Amino acid sequence: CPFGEVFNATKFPSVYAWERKKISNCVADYSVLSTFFSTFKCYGVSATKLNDLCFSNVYADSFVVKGDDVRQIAPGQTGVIADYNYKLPDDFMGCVLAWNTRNIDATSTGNYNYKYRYLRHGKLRPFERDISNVPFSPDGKPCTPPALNCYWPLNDYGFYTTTGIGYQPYRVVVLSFE
Amino acid sequence: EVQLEESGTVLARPGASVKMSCKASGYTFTTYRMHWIKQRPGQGLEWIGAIYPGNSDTTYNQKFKDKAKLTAVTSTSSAYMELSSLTNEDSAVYFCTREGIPQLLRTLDYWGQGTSVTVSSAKTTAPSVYPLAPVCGSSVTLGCLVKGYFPEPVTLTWNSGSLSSGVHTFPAVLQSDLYTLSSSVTVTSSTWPSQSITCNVAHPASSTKVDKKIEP
Amino acid sequence: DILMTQSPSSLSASLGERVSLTCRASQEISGYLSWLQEKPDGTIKRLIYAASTLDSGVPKRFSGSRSGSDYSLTISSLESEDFADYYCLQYVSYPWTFGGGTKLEIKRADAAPTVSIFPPSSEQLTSGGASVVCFLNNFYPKDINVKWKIDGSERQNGVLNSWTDQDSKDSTYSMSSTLTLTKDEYEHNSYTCEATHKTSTSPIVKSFNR
Repeated sequence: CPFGEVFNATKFPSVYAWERKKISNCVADYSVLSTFFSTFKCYGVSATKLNDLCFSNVYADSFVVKGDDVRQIAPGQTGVIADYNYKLPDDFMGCVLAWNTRNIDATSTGNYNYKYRYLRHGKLRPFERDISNVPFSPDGKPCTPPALNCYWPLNDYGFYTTTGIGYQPYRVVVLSFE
Repeated sequence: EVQLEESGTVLARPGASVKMSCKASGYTFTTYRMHWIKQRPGQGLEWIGAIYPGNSDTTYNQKFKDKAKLTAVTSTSSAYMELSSLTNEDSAVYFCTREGIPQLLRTLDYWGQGTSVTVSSAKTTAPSVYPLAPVCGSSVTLGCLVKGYFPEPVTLTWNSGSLSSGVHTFPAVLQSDLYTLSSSVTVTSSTWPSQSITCNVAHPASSTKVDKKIEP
Repeated sequence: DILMTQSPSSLSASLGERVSLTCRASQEISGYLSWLQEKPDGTIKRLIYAASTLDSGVPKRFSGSRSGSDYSLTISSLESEDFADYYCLQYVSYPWTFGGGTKLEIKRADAAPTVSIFPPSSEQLTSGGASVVCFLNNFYPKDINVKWKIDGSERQNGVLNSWTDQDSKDSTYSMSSTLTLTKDEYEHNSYTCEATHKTSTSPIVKSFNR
């Protein structure tokens, strides 16, 4: 049952464009999850009683967010990420894993590959995904830049090797059960 | 309870290497960045670098790029810093502290008690003790010079402690690898030389105990 | 590198007095400013973090405020163990940068040094060395300047000076100055110790002959 293809993946997508991988028909040690992770918190189920249950489905979600933005990957959370990029339900049942990846994702001149949505009419519904990138108008009308009141909904996290821990790259993997 | 216990005082010779430690407890060692601050005697604070035990990633102050090395052992929750090519300017006090999430509030919150590194090519050296009598006012000052010793510390008392007020025992100063210390004592000119004023020096390391009576 | 300008470098006050330290950052640090206290014994405790948030267990006397690139540590009414060293530092990015620091001492009325000079002892002479020691005791403020003169002329090298911490009784300062020469060099005839302090317009002169 493959997992190293998710956790030890060479690259990761941006939150707003978060990717999912379907896992079923197999089993694995939830012991494999270590000093490797900085954040490992389970919801709806018990972090200790895992190897004791059957799951008709398991879903792994990959992406990158800044350190301070990790705490937004949990139920009942508010923020740009939870609101506009990747949302968990209040009844969420699964585990959130995270870890610091400055050594591979930050750069001395700056890595801007990772991005997040910061503007959107209405928050995302649990497990929704929006990769639109269409000019934003607080009014609600369609505008074409360089019009005034017209803005780009996407921003690049800027991962430099000098930024403090709060603004450092963390890779995240969210595990959904069934 | 969160706390950072650093290794004890260290004596080291020029051009050698020394490795100190900062052990963390009461929190997840692998989640925080362990920072190191250097403070030379009587000067300011300064940033050396920091290590991330989770994956041993590091960041270094350019200035101390070739002077320090940060390693970490997660099994014992201990961070290590190794200083090399030891010179005079490395003699200072070194502190460890943490940086965590949220950055805004989980950093600088706890500190190590500081480690003292002193660099000297000297080995244990017995101090020379000389008495200081006046030349040729109701008060008279008498002195006692403790010169050329190593290492710290030394205890200095007058008349076995009997006389304590009106005394000034100056901080030892390291110069040419050896320490020197002076101490003054002021009394009423009517009491001296009527009453034996003696200087009591003791230097544990060299198992020395010199009693020098001040004579005119 | 973000430069942190901390002022004043030194401040004198009295119990119950209100004081304020200032740190100006050369770049935006978004309230990532912390003030630290360093007691004599070398221990360091965090006081204010996040620019104005008081740390746990720290007295209400302490507070911080942000204004432009100017941040400031304020103490409503000073107390005994408040008299120590204070540093601010930005922790938004690497490398962390500190302020010059502030040394907060106890104020008192000015006072003159009690200079005493001392020839080398015969013990030391025997051993090929000759140090002339000069004490300058119980004075205020700390700021002094010492000069050595042999046979009338000034000497530069071979001087060793030590200053004590503020006496916890009369709040004064004392210092020691030692001139060390070779037995032969000592065997000149007139040795002088000049002391310049704020408490006097013309220097205090103490000397002797062999």
